[PDB]
Amino acid sequence: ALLSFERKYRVRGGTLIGGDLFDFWVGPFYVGFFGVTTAFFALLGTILIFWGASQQGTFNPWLINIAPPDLSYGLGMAPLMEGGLWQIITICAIGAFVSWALREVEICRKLGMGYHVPFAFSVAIFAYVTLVVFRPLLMGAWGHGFPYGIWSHLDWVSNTGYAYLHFHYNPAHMLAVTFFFTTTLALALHGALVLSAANPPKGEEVKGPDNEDTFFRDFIGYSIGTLGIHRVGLLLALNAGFWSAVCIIISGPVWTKGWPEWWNWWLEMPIWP
Amino acid sequence: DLSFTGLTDEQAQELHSVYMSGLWLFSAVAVVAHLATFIWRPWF
Amino acid sequence: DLSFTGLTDEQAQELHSVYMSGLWLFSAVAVVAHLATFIWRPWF
Amino acid sequence: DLSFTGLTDEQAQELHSVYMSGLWLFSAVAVVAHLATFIWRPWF
Amino acid sequence: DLSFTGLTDEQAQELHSVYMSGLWLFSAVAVVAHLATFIWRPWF
Amino acid sequence: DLSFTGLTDEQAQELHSVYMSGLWLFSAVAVVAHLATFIWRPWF
Amino acid sequence: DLSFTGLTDEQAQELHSVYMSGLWLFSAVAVVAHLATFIWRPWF
Amino acid sequence: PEYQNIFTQVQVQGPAELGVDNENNLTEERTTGTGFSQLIGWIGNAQLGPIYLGWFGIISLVTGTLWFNIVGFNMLSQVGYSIPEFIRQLFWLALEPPSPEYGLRMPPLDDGGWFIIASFFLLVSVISWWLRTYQLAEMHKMGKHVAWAFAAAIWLFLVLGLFRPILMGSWSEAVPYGIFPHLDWTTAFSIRYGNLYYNPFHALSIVFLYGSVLLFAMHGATILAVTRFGGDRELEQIYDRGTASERAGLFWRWTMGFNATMEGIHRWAWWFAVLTPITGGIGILLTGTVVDNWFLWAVEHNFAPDYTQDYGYEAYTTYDGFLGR
Amino acid sequence: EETFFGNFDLASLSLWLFYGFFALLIYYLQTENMREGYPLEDEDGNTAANQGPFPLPKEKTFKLQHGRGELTLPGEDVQRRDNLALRKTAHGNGFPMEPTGDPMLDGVGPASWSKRRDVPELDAHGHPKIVPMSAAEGFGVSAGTDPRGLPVMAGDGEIVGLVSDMWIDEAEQLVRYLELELDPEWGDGKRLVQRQMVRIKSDRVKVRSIYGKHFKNVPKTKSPNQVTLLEEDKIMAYYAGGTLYADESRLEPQL
Amino acid sequence: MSKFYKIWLIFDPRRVFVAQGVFLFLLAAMIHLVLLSTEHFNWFELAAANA
Amino acid sequence: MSKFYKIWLIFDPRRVFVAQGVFLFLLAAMIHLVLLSTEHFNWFELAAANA
Amino acid sequence: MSKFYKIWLIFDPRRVFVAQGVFLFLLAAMIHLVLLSTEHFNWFELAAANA
Amino acid sequence: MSKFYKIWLIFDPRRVFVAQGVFLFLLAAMIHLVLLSTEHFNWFELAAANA
Amino acid sequence: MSKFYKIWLIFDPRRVFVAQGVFLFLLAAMIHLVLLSTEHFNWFELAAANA
Ligand code: BCL
Ligand code: BCL
Ligand SMILES: CC[C@H]1c2cc3[nH]c4c(c3C)C(=O)[C@H](C(=O)OC)c4c3nc(cc4[nH]c(cc(n2)[C@@H]1C)c(C(C)=O)c4C)[C@@H](C)[C@@H]3CCC(=O)OC/C=C(\C)CCC[C@H](C)CCC[C@H](C)CCCC(C)C
Ligand SMILES: CC[C@H]1c2cc3[nH]c4c(c3C)C(=O)[C@H](C(=O)OC)c4c3nc(cc4[nH]c(cc(n2)[C@@H]1C)c(C(C)=O)c4C)[C@@H](C)[C@@H]3CCC(=O)OC/C=C(\C)CCC[C@H](C)CCC[C@H](C)CCCC(C)C
Ligand SMILES: COC(C)(C)C(=O)C/C=C(\C)CC/C=C(\C)CC/C=C(\C)CCCC/C(C)=C/CCC(C)CC/C=C(\C)CCC=C(C)C
Ligand SMILES: COC(C)(C)C(=O)C/C=C(\C)CC/C=C(\C)CC/C=C(\C)CCCC/C(C)=C/CCC(C)CC/C=C(\C)CCC=C(C)C
Ligand SMILES: COC(C)(C)C(=O)C/C=C(\C)CC/C=C(\C)CC/C=C(\C)CCCC/C(C)=C/CCC(C)CC/C=C(\C)CCC=C(C)C
Ligand SMILES: COC(C)(C)C(=O)C/C=C(\C)CC/C=C(\C)CC/C=C(\C)CCCC/C(C)=C/CCC(C)CC/C=C(\C)CCC=C(C)C
Ligand SMILES: COC(C)(C)C(=O)C/C=C(\C)CC/C=C(\C)CC/C=C(\C)CCCC/C(C)=C/CCC(C)CC/C=C(\C)CCC=C(C)C
Ligand SMILES: COC(C)(C)C(=O)C/C=C(\C)CC/C=C(\C)CC/C=C(\C)CCCC/C(C)=C/CCC(C)CC/C=C(\C)CCC=C(C)C
Ligand SMILES: COC(C)(C)C(=O)C/C=C(\C)CC/C=C(\C)CC/C=C(\C)CCCC/C(C)=C/CC[C@H](C)CC/C=C(\C)CCC=C(C)C
Ligand SMILES: COC(C)(C)C(=O)C/C=C(\C)CC/C=C(\C)CC/C=C(\C)CCCC/C(C)=C\CCC(C)CC/C=C(\C)CCC=C(C)C
Ligand SMILES: [Fe+3]
Repeated sequence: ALLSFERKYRVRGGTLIGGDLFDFWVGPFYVGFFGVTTAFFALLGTILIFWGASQQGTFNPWLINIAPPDLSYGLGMAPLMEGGLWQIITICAIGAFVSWALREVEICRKLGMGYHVPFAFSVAIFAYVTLVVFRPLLMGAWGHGFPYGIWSHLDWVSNTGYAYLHFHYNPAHMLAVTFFFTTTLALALHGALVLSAANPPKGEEVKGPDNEDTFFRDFIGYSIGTLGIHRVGLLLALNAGFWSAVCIIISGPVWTKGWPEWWNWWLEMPIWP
Repeated sequence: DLSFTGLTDEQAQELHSVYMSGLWLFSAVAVVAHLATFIWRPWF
Repeated sequence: DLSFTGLTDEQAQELHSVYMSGLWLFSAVAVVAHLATFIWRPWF
Repeated sequence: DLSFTGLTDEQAQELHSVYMSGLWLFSAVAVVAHLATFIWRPWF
Repeated sequence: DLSFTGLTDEQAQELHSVYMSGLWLFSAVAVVAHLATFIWRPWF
Repeated sequence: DLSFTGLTDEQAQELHSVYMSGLWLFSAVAVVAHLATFIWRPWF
Repeated sequence: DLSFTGLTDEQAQELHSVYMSGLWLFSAVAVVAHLATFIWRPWF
Repeated sequence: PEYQNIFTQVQVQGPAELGVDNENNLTEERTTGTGFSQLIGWIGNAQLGPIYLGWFGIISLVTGTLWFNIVGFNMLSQVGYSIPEFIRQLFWLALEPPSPEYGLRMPPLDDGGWFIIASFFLLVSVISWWLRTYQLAEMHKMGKHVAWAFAAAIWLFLVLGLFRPILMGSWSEAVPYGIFPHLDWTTAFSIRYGNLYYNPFHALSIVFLYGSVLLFAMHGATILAVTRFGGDRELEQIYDRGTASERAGLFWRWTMGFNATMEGIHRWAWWFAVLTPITGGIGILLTGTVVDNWFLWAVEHNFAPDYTQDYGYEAYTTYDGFLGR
Repeated sequence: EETFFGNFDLASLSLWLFYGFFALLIYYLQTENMREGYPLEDEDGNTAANQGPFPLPKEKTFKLQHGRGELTLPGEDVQRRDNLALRKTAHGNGFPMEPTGDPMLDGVGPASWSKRRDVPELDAHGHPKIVPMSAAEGFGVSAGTDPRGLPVMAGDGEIVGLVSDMWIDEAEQLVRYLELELDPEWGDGKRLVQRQMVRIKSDRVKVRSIYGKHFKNVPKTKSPNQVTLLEEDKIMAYYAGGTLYADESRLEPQL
Repeated sequence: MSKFYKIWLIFDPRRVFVAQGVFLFLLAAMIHLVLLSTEHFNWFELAAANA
Repeated sequence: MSKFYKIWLIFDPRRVFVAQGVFLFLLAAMIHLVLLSTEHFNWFELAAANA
Repeated sequence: MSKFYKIWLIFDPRRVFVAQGVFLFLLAAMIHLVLLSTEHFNWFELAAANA
Repeated sequence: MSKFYKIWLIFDPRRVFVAQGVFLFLLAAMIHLVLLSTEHFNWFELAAANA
Repeated sequence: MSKFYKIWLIFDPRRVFVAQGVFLFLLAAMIHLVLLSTEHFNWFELAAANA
């Protein structure tokens, strides 16, 4: 089933690899080389998770937990029932995420658009890879990654935060939190302004961009425009992701003491009496 | 005759012959390698 | 006659014949492998 | 005559015959498997 | 007459008759299963 | 007359008749079930 | 005349006359409920 | 490569836009005077000003300035009026809520009176600002979506500072006014009542915050990628559909199996953002008044994980082995 | 605090109420997004037998400015194209379509346009929104590099003409289009390019999407002072179709 | 008194009915639960500690 | 009471039927669950103890 | 009861059939799982104990 | 019933076949995995113990 | 059973073949990996211990 305007866009071509060996649709979904790889990796990972759950002893979604190996194994391969399953599932997840991004690139190419969406997804992929690959590699053990469980991956965050004592004193954490809050506020304001323009009180005509510009200059004295708001939102979200990755990567391999101690450079500058 | 790729029957036969030849050569090399490895360090 | 794909009766019969020829060979190979594995290490 | 899918009465009968044959074959295989398993390890 | 879906009366009558046949067969199988279960392990 | 849904009086009367029949059947089954339960384990 | 809903005086009269019967019946059921509850377990 | 439309290639400047008007006569209260900034013109509009001056805006400005000055002068007096030491310890100072022994009574100025006065002024300022944002939309003949989304954040603000201390019966339950001192309050609040992770409404709030950031990333990238078809003019695309909207919908339909409209994406965005403070406030209001230990609650409701291995370093290594001796 | 039954306290009741509310909200949000493009069809143009899990919404009405009337949605697809030069490559569903003639000239594929109104977009005063710079009072270049007079470079590396003017958006103070004057060897008349497909350098302007021989077939405007919505859709679709149809190597797999 | 029919000239009959249906169900549920919370009027536990 | 059929001149039956079905099933499930949290009316435990 | 067939003049059969198909399987799975959570009606543990 | 063949006048066979294949495979995998979570019916562990 | 060839009048082989190819390799990898996580059937460890 197609939308009323969809048929004229479903043309052949625009693939990075494969040609027309995989150039078709299944329902609404587009299939390609990277669709095939995505299906393989995602299905294998999910089935392996459920096999590990059956061998653990519980099928409760809240209670399933698949964990990385002990620190004494270093960077080698562990027995499959003591941490190897986590490593295999990690490999599957990385493959699946990269395949998803490349499939998005192929769809963008076929539709004649820019490649902003795959680029934006790459930052989330980068944060995940920093969490599970780069930090354990620098720290020297695969056992530093977080476990795969709905409620057990919060205990990891808690214990990792309290291992540097007071984690709110991390400056990069401060920057990331600020970016998150500002992104949410901007999204609320943008949605509200567009809806208010398009949906006036009953019996009234609709409004235009001049009206929106006037509301915000009256409200706060400045208006960013209908093109600047999208740039600003994208930049804020990407900065949030990037600084989250930086804040986690500096906690283990670069700083070892508690985070309040870091501000001693400010507290003891020579310029003070 | 049914064809989605535009090839004919004769062309498909001729291509399949060479493809089978390559497959058999690959398999023979792999068999020799597996025999040597088993002699060196046997599983099973 | 009902045909969502555009094929005729004879084309479907030919395709099914070749497909089942492939299926039976796959199954025979798997049966031989399973018998050898059971002789090596039984699971019943 | 009511038809959402565009099929006809005779086409639906012809399709249903083959569908039911496949269902019965699947069920027969499942019954034999369940009987072998019950003889191996009873659950009642 | 009033009809939100587009069917007539005869089509609705036929559809409901077949639906009722299916419901009765389902219920009969469920009843047999419940009776066997009660004989095996009685509640109440 | 007043109508927000687009029906006429006769259609509403017929619909209400069928709805009341369904409601009474549901209520009768529930009453029999409640009587059996009270005999099995009385409350009050 | 003032009418913020668009209905006429007679329509409102009939609607209220129908609504009051349902209100009275709902109240009547509640009296029989509260009369049996008191006998079972008084609260005064 | 192709132009990516992040910074404008060339800028143009004309007469300043003073704004639209109607019978409500908005021009009467507007300031005269505008400026142009070429540095911010690379990313958005360059014009600065003018602004609207009403009663609500002036009241809000005065009360907020008073709150700021009260906090600042208390912090300055707490250090001996020494300016270099005031600068040295700026991030560590605060104006502190009253002691628990005073209940809801008025405390002395030394032990929370100034805190109460500052809180009253801040509350007046915020409510006046909300009134101004409502009145402007009423006078522009537009919808009231901005006011309703500001009211959703004001709900969590009020729950944190007013409603919960009244329900618990003590003004000592509020938040201190300081930078490092309010991050100390956050951590201590989490520790005092078990683990705030196991509060299901905190988890729902996190769900909605993560989702709103994800949605803004998606929407910004998508609109920037169809700008070559004039996609940034969203209102005209709502009134008269074009190929930008069709391509934007078909991308996500072919990606994940369903899509939105040009007008319907903003409804999704509006709800995901507003649902964050609402669930957060519901979660905060239930803590201490209903539930006192969230981990024990999770144990009772059977969603706390269980661990089999042992605790302590001597089950994994040796003190000499760690030191390398 | 006490429990009504078992472990049921106020928190559990609040949680279940939120679950119900969220289900209703999800239904509402999904339904509000089905006002364009429904009902669904198959690849032959007929109504599909499957229509989904969610029923269609009720109708809403807009009131447009400058006396354009009303818009009620959902309704009939008034932006639909009539004769498409496309062909099917399979007897069933789920396979691509193949262009019949020239996809760039026929407006199919990534070269597709939608049938918008044949009138210009207006500002709050009721005037055309996009105007050539030669007829805008008090406007001028304030930063960046002025592109007027610089030569234009094609995607294959050919010089086709010079930039003669810019068309700006007066209400939002932004440049929308670049106007070119074609050399006699590469066509006649003037053409427009959207600002989002060009790169302005110190000595030239570069357009990479289409080649030198494609510049004479760019759709033209009817008037030298304004452009309608249809014309804009047709012009921008033409420029975007070249990212796939300008060269045979842009369509075949890259590997 | 007998002029109470005029209420339907101000309020729309549909939404008032919906609101009364919801409010009445919630009221009945709350009253049944508040009675269950006590000890003299709990019928499950009274039936348990009777036989 | 003879004029109760006019409710279908106000409410659309298509929405009413769906709402009623959801409400009836949820109510029945909730009552059955409440019965299973007691000790005098839990038929599974009653069967276990009886044997 | 003889006019119950008119429900198909109100509800679309395709959506109803899909919804019922999902509902019946979910209900059956829930009931089997509820049985497995008891001590008296768990047939795997019974099979283990009887052997 | 001899009129059951009319289900194909309402549902498209192409979509029903795909849904049935997915459902059947997932159900089989679920059952096979439920068996392996017990001690009495885990055939790998029984094989290990019998040696 | 003799009319099973008519499935190719419903489904195009081009989609079916890729679906089957993905499914079979997924199954093989899953089964080999499941065997490799036991003690009795892990052939790599059996070879090491036997020496
Ligand atoms: C004691 C606990 C410490 C603490 C410990 C930590 C630690 C430790 C960490 C942070 C991290 C974060 N902290 Mg902190 N933090 C604390 C208190 C707070 C508070 C607060 C008090 O209000 C806030 C607002 C935050 C918030 C934050 C963010 C700045 C950051 C979250 C990462 C992120 O969003 O990356 C988002 C990116 C991702 C990882 C998402 C990846 C997505 C992938 C690519 C896609 C998956 C697809 C999926 C499988 C598909 C499924 C759907 C299909 C249908 C199947 N912290 C306390 C004080 N904080 C985390 C961080 O920054 O790590 C990077 C972190 O590790
Ligand atoms: C050790 C720390 C505890 C913890 C303690 C808390 C506490 C305590 C709280 C949060 C709360 C929140 N937590 Mg938590 N939280 C922890 C760890 C985390 C982690 C993580 C580890 O990844 C994350 C991502 C979060 C995330 C969150 C947010 C989802 C949520 C805040 C809601 C919001 O919208 O804020 C946005 C903030 C606001 C809208 C506040 C109101 C702002 C008003 C409108 C400002 C008015 C204007 C001003 C006065 C004038 C300025 C003047 C100008 C110059 C003009 N928490 C750990 C477990 N969390 C809050 C919540 O809701 O909990 C349920 C909360 O109270
Ligand atoms: C993040 C959103 C917050 C916000 C921010 C904000 N306020 C702003 C701006 C912004 C982004 C301006 O651009 C505008 C301004 O001119 O800032 C310098 C302004 C402003 N709106 C204000 C009021 C105001 N808005 C408020 C609200 C808010 N606006 C939000 C809380 C509040 C509060 C917190 O209650 C107040 C008090 C002042 C802060 C300032 C006053 C501007 C004005 O009166 O008219 C417009 C400007 C002119 C008179 C002409 C230029 C002179 C400028 C005041 C200085 C800069 C000129 C310089 C040549 C350019 C340098 C670049 C600038 C960006 C700094
Ligand atoms: C949906 C929830 C999200 C949200 C929404 C939200 N916030 C909002 C709104 C909305 C919809 C507004 O409409 C409103 C607004 O004005 O936005 C521009 C606002 C707002 N959200 C704000 C803050 C804020 N929101 C936050 C969070 C959030 N806001 C959530 C993520 C947070 C945090 C902690 O995350 C903060 C800190 C303000 C910027 C603004 C409310 C402004 C207000 O109420 O001001 C009252 C006035 C005063 C107290 C006067 C202060 C006096 C100053 C000392 C000087 C004068 C002001 C001057 C301009 C500043 C100094 C400038 C220097 C250059 C001198
Ligand atoms: C142990 O457990 C784990 C999971 C770890 C595993 O390891 C599991 C592993 C598996 C389950 C593995 C499964 C592996 C397979 C199914 C492998 C299959 C491999 C093949 C079918 C290989 C085929 C190779 C064929 C080749 C090489 C053919 C031809 C090569 C040529 C060079 C021929 C050239 C042809 C020409 C020139 C034709 C030109 C003709 C004209 C007319 C132009
Ligand atoms: C034990 O518990 C766990 C969960 C761990 C399990 O392991 C559970 C496992 C299962 C539940 C497993 C279930 C497995 C199945 C249902 C498997 C089914 C397998 C098949 C149906 C396999 C079919 C294979 C068919 C093949 C190979 C057919 C043909 C192959 C060909 C190469 C034929 C090629 C045909 C041509 C060229 C036709 C061309 C003809 C023309 C005329 C053009
Ligand atoms: C104990 O406490 C707890 C909570 C744990 C519980 O377990 C509580 C449980 C409940 C309260 C459960 C309640 C359960 C129900 C109310 C269940 C109701 C079930 C039904 C009404 C089922 C009906 C099924 C009907 C069927 C299958 C009928 C027919 C199907 C077909 C006929 C298929 C064929 C259709 C065709 C051919 C269409 C014909 C088309 C034409 C054009 C003629
Ligand atoms: C804990 O204990 C405490 C005391 C704290 C409490 O719990 C406090 C409780 C209270 C304070 C409770 C208060 C309760 C009330 C005030 C209750 C009031 C109830 C009513 C007014 C009920 C009215 C019901 C009316 C009904 C049922 C009428 C009609 C129903 C119909 C279905 C029929 C209507 C049909 C129509 C109109 C057809 C339309 C006709 C046309 C011609 C179009
Ligand atoms: C949605 O909006 C609109 C406008 C449509 C409405 O408002 C709609 C409203 C409705 C559709 C409302 C519907 C309401 C009902 C269906 C209500 C039904 C109420 C009952 C059936 C109540 C029954 C109550 C019974 C009680 C309380 C019984 C108590 C019994 C005892 C305490 C036992 C005491 C023992 C005795 C009497 C011994 C008996 C001995 C004998 C010899 C007989
Ligand atoms: C003890 O305390 C606690 C809180 C624990 C409780 O448990 C409290 C419980 C309550 C407060 C419970 C309250 C319960 C109610 C008020 C229940 C009310 C129930 C009903 C009103 C039920 C109505 C059922 C009606 C039915 C089943 C009707 C069926 C109709 C049909 C099948 C016919 C359909 C109609 C057609 C086809 C129209 C014909 C079509 C044409 C086109 C002519
Ligand atoms: C124990 O508790 C738990 C929860 C753990 C459980 O395990 C609970 C489990 C359940 C509740 C399970 C319930 C399971 C079911 C209800 C299963 C039902 C299964 C079926 C009805 C399966 C039917 C399969 C039918 C098939 C495969 C039939 C035929 C297929 C074909 C014939 C293919 C060929 C088709 C052709 C050629 C048609 C073309 C014809 C033309 C004329 C063109
Ligand atoms: C002296 O030097 C000068 C003059 C330059 C200064 O003025 C310098 C000033 C400073 C350096 C100031 C610095 C100020 C800060 C760092 C302030 C930080 C403030 C916060 C982080 C504040 C958080 C506040 C509130 C929070 C977290 C939540 C909720 C609060 C409220 C709802 C408050 C509302 C209170 C009410 C309603 C109680 C009122 C009581 C009544 C009885 C009406
Ligand atoms: Fe937008």
